[PDB]
Amino acid sequence: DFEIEVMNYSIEEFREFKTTDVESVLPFRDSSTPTWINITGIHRTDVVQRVGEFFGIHPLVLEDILNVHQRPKVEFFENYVFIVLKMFTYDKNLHELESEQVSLILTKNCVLMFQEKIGDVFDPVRERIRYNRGIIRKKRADYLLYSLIDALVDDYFVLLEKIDDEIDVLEEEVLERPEKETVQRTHQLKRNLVELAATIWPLREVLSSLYRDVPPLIEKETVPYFRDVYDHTIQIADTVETFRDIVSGLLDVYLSSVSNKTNEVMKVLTIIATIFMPLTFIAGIYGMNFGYPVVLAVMGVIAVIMVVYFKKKK
Amino acid sequence: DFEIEVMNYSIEEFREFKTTDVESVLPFRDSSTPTWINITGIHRTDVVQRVGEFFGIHPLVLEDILNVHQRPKVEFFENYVFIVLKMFTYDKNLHELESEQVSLILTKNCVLMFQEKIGDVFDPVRERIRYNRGIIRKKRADYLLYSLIDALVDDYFVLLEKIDDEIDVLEEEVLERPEKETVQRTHQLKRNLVELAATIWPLREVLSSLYRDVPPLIEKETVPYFRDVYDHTIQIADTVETFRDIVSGLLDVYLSSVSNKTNEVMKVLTIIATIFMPLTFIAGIYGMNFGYPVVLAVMGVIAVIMVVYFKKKK
Amino acid sequence: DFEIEVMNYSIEEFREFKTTDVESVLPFRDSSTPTWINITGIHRTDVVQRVGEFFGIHPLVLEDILNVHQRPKVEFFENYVFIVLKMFTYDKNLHELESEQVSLILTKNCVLMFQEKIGDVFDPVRERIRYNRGIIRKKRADYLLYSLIDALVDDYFVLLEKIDDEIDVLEEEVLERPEKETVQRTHQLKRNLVELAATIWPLREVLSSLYRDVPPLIEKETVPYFRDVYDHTIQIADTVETFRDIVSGLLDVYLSSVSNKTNEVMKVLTIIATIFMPLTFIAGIYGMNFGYPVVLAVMGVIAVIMVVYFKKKK
Amino acid sequence: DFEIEVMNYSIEEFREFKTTDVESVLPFRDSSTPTWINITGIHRTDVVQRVGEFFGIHPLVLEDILNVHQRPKVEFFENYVFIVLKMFTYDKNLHELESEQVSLILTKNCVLMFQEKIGDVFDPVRERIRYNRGIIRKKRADYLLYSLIDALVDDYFVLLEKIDDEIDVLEEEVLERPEKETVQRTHQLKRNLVELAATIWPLREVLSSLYRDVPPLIEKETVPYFRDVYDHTIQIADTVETFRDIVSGLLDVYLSSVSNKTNEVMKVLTIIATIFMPLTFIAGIYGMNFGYPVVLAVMGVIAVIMVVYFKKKK
Amino acid sequence: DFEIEVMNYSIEEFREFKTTDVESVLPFRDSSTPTWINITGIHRTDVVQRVGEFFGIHPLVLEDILNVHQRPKVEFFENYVFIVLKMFTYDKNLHELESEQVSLILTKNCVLMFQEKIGDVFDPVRERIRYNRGIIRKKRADYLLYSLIDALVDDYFVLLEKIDDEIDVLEEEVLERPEKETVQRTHQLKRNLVELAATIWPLREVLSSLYRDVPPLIEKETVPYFRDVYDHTIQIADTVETFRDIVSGLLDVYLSSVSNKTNEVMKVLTIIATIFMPLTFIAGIYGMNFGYPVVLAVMGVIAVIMVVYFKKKK
Ligand SMILES: [Mg+2]
Ligand SMILES: [Mg+2]
Ligand SMILES: [Mg+2]
Ligand SMILES: [Mg+2]
Ligand SMILES: [Mg+2]
Ligand SMILES: [Mg+2]
Ligand SMILES: [Mg+2]
Ligand SMILES: [Mg+2]
Ligand SMILES: [Mg+2]
Ligand SMILES: [Mg+2]
Ligand SMILES: [Mg+2]
Ligand SMILES: [Mg+2]
Ligand SMILES: [Mg+2]
Ligand SMILES: [Mg+2]
Repeated sequence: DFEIEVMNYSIEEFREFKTTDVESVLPFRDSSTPTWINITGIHRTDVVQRVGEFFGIHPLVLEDILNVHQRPKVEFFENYVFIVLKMFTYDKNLHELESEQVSLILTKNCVLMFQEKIGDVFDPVRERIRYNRGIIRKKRADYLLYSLIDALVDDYFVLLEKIDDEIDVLEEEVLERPEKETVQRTHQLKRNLVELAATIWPLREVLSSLYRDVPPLIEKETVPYFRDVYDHTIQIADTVETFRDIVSGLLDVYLSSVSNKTNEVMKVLTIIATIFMPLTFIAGIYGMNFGYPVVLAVMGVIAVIMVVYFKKKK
Repeated sequence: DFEIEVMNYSIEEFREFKTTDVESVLPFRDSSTPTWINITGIHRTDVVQRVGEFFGIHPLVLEDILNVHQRPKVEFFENYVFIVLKMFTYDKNLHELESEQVSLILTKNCVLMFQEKIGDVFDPVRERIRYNRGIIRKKRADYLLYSLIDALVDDYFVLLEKIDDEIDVLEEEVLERPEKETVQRTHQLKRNLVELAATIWPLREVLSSLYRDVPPLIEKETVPYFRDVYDHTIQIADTVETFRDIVSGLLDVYLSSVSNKTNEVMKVLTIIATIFMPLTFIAGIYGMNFGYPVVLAVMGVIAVIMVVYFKKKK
Repeated sequence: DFEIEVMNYSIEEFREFKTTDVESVLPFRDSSTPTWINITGIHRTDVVQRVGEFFGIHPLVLEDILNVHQRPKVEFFENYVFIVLKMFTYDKNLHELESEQVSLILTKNCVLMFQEKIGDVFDPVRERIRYNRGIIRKKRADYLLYSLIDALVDDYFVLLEKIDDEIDVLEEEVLERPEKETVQRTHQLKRNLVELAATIWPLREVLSSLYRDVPPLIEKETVPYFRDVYDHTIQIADTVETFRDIVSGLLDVYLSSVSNKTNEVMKVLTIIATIFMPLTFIAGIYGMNFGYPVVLAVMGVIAVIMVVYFKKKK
Repeated sequence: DFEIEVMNYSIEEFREFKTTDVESVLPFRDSSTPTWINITGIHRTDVVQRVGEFFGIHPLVLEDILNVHQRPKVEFFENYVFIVLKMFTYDKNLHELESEQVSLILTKNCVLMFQEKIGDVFDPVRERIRYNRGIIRKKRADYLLYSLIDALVDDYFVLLEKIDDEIDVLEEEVLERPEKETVQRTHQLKRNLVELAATIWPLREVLSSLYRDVPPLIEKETVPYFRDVYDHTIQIADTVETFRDIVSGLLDVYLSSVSNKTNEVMKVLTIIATIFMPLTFIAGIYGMNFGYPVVLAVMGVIAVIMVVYFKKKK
Repeated sequence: DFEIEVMNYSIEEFREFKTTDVESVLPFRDSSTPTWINITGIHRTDVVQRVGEFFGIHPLVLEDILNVHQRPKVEFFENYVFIVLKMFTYDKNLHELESEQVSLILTKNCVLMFQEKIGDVFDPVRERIRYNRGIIRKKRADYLLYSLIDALVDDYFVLLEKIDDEIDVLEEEVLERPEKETVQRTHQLKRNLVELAATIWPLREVLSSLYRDVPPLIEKETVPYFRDVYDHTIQIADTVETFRDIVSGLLDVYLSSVSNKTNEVMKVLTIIATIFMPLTFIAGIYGMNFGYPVVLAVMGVIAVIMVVYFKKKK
């Protein structure tokens, strides 16, 4: 896929368009009114290059934009702030989660964006812009980021939800469903949970590090805003920790459950054994080729003497 | 529910009413005598919105009062100090804990509050101002906050008291009651203890950060008072950690109990089968179609060669 | 119980008595020769109240002396240093430890103590004053504290010694005595260790904080003395963490020992069954109602094709 | 093996050769153009001895170059910098990893290297120089180090990829392949990870030390280059953790898949027993020597009373 | 035992002798040429007392050298530097490790030592002095210290080596030797590892603390030396952890290997049981007392309908 979307807006108005030409966005560098140049489809490296070059982005900072397998970070430069993030997509049921990586380059009045596939969680932001809702138009571009970012971080809540409600189910399946591939299901969660954890802890650190310093900040306007996002990014990485703490000691339940049922089966076998082994032994004697109720009575009394004795076991 | 209580008190005198009108409590802003404007029922967004606009509160902070799914935190501002706390209910028997979110805003001589349902642990703190008991009237309106806060933390101790006695019992249940749902009951405790853990450790931080700084403090009057509640907050978060440390290694005690019971049955089975196998074999042989006490003697001896050989196993 | 002992002493002299009157001790506030006012029995809150009120002790601080369920701490004030400490009693056999809380208040030339029950580990110290042994009399009253403390921390060694020698035994019980109430006897330990380890880790911190600061110290006379009690305090809390780590991987030994014994039983069943199923089957067909050493030969022969085959398994 | 290979180059041009002679490289100490003196074969302690003494290197450092069983480290000196590193080789299938130590000495315009065997992951670096690709020729000799180092670190990624893929398979081996030597295949991995873990966490520290300090650096040319390696270095020593954390809880699946299967076996064995045990006993009673379908029906009716009762277990 | 040894040496010469007299060593105090007054046999408390007093040592400091049950530490004083350490003796095979305590006091030109039994790991040090090997004579008496310590620390490598190889074996013993007291052999390993890990971590800090400060150091002569001991000291403390991480999750393996084998046994027992229970039932029916190849055919066919059905289990 490949599609470039821009949303230049001022305090008063805006336009939007989805051109697939490269050059038709460059002039916006000098635009003194907040623009949002979203470059969906990063597979075309020729485009990032040209843009990179124009805006005065470093060559390595570009490369990072291209290399998806990277830990989220926040780089501070002389001209532009560069952040990378990774939003997720849990395939509910098909227990497995997938990870697109989005890169953000803030410069003057331009929030430059780089997605690798169409679709995101930024719909809410563009439209609040679209039909002027909330305080987005009123404020500058450095805010705009701290809107996109708010948007991304929000998404993780959804997942958590999904996961809580996953846990809730995959808890029940140990307690009272000792079956086969519950086990495998469990281990798919921890896996999922670890994988996640080390993408929030570093993302947490981004909004952590984006808080301490900040050059184009508009101090008491954009800052105390994203404190309330940094705050989110905490809870996220707090919650996770909770999950990875309950999930951790779950398999153990399963085992207790199972090694407890094994007790039951074993027990019945033993009890059946213990009465008809001897009773079939007596009657074995009396197939020897070398009072009929006398033997049955004694048998039938022994088969009691047992079932009694088995009231310390039941 | 919705019921707005107010306790304006000076060094000599106080009143107390229950009006459901939003307006009839605003003029206490400039009342220079310690007020306590309790707002029960945070479902009514319109009333917080009004009182928040009037007291000068930030918009994002109000949002947080309304959003119950948030960690405990304390926010220091130019005019007011904002605090977010959680108080718990443990339903004994039905092993499960429930959580309501109290928020507090101290501004001049107004300890402004926000509960989401009727009923709370602040009964004694309002009663101690009622029949003038202790030093609550005598001291200012920022002290009032550190009377409520003490009440909320003092409740937590009750929860620990319920849980200790719980564990007490639910431990016996592993040692001397190896049954079925003991398993799940225990996992319900860890669950509950993690859930807790993540709600004191932050609350503990509240009273820890509420220590280091503080602008309306009255240094050596109210600060060395809550040092005593920040202390309480520690102990809590230490006790919780003791529990989650004893509860942790409990399933392994059950497992053991049961992977030992397995053995017993497993054992008895084998002695039975081990003896009445061959005896039911010898007495099998002698059902062939192709000294009676010779065979019985030789049977009745082997079954003793076995019993004695089985004094390495008993 | 109630019994207030005192021991004032100078470089030259001392007395000792066991009055049970409250005021007969108050005049020792201004005594410029080291005085040790022991208040055994904290149940008489009135007694505490008076003394406290007299010596100028803060109200909350008095509460702490009466409230036994607290983490050991060292409070620094303008006039007096206030410590809270706990000392234990391990009932050998009945595997269960008990806790009494000692509170200490150092002021000018008064070390003001608070025990709840008669009988302590302070018997050597008063004796060392009694029969002027060592450098006690010689030195001041702040040193006196660091002679009680030492004695408190030195008892803990006794405990560790007990528990070492308790572990040792309860370790053998796993390896070479895989029985029943080993399991519970073990959990009792981790229980007792956690309990403990959350009482030293804090007590450590007291001597750690009593090191970094200190107003009545006599720098190079008392400070480098209790370095070598803060030293001990580290060791104890180092030793405890040793125990809580060995013990930690203990139950897991048991399970393996049992899950291995099960194997033996399981295995012996199978050899038995695996021969005397078919030999009773053979001998089962030859009871059919529709060369005697020919069948005994082929029976006896398979009964070795078996035992031979079972020389991969033994 | 033994084969010393050098690469002196300037902004304009370069040469390469592979002399076995020790002396034909020493004159490059004063070659003002960047020289790369690769010494493959550190077994010849004489060759090392010589080149060391000439370059004014300390003795102890040399030893380290000859000692392979050492943690990677960086040692800063007045004249030169010294680094020790280790690269790895994973034998797929034969689950085991082998470790050659590489050591580096930067001085003026001399990157001095020490391989213990022929073959390395530096093929590209020499190649990029060879066909003047990228910015290698252009920049100084201190930059050259931070090209070797990169290629080495980059190697590690390949390992991680190998293992990820390994994990992915050996994970399926517990889920859906509960066999025998998966057990040992698992541990091995833990074994191999730790071994790794503890060679990255220090190698990570090297590039962490190499970043804070640095005397020959060319500040804003080389220093911000290797940050992006330092970076890598983080990611790796992060990812490792991921793995180590997943694998950790893996054997607990297997165990669970096992204790579950035994249960099936245990069950089958029980129900065959629980029905034919009695039926044969009846048909035992009627082999006594002291309406035919009467018995068969009562048998066959019983055999149904079982199978139905055993619809609670299937 | 008891045998005081001394080795005063200078840039040029030395003597050695093994007096049993306490005084014959005192005069060295003032010797301006490095002396090493090794006092083996600390059971004679009278000796230590005397010399302690003569050198000007503190009384508590002496006690420490007389109390062997103590953590390694580095006390810095006005005149002297005091250090305590421990050296070990792993009884190979008799899986258990023994711990003697060495005590060191550096003062001017007097490295004063305190062993409790004959034999140690300082042999190499004394002789490098004996037959002027290396830079031991050349340098001062401080340096002497950082030669002994080098020697002691160098012993730990032996231990590790002895343990690394112990693990290698006591690992196999799980995979491929599921016997009995292998179990206990691995708990003895953990046991031993923790015992160890609690005396390096502190021995590590001592060379950490000996690094940060140091008064008689000879800055760029003896300091940079022991940097390469502290170094060693870290690796030691590093590898130990590696071990106490492999050995940790080993018992697990053994569990999985035996809960696997319990599966086979269980299995076999089952198949044998699941054919000859009904076949012996058939032939049970035909021992009733109320086409010979007809029954044999139908029995035999079943006994293949089975064997085929059990191609899902093998
Ligand atoms: Mg990059
Ligand atoms: Mg939001
Ligand atoms: Mg939930
Ligand atoms: Mg918020
Ligand atoms: Mg209270
Ligand atoms: Mg088991
Ligand atoms: Mg208190
Ligand atoms: Mg002592
Ligand atoms: Mg000491
Ligand atoms: Mg376990
Ligand atoms: Mg070295
Ligand atoms: Mg690269
Ligand atoms: Mg018959
Ligand atoms: Mg050496």
